[PDB]
Amino acid sequence: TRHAGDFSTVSEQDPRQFPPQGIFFYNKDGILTQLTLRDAMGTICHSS
Amino acid sequence: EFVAMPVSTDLQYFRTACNPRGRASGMLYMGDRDADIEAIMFDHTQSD
Amino acid sequence: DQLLGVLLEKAPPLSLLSPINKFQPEGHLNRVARAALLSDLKRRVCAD
Amino acid sequence: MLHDNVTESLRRITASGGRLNPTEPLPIFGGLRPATSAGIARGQASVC
Repeated sequence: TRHAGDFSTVSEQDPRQFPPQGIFFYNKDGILTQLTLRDAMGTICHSS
Repeated sequence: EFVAMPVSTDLQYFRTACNPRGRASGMLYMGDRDADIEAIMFDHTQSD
Repeated sequence: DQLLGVLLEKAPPLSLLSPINKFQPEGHLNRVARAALLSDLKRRVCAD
Repeated sequence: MLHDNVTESLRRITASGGRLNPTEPLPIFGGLRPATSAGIARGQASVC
């Protein structure tokens, strides 16, 4: 970043250093739910 | 009234403000059948 | 005039419900459509 | 497939998630489908 005055978070466990394990989205009115495991479980172990 | 709940509260449930009578019931998710027995009223055997 | 309030008691809420029954020719919809219509009516009543 | 003792456990694990699955006798023949359960006012599910 050009400067630290725009957006700086003083947190040791910075989420930036961790790889993204999912996506964030708003369902209809904006229901914040991390619904990724249910639709990402699958099988992907026989056909492939 | 006093309600005992775990400390891991769900903000989505409060925001939706659905029926607090245990599991969801009532003539809101059906209507094409005459009777559907108590399995739709209170089953506690599958996902919510 | 109001001691015998049997005939002088009629307050049916229909101002916000007349279009929802005029639009539908028959109204024989599915459970999902009925639930969506009920939720929309509740939201309209709340935001009136 | 011959490891029945592990395939039964895998089937139980994948059925405990809450998605669609066949009946107990495992009807691999015919067009048997699981019974439709109740659903909240959120829309219609679809594959991904």
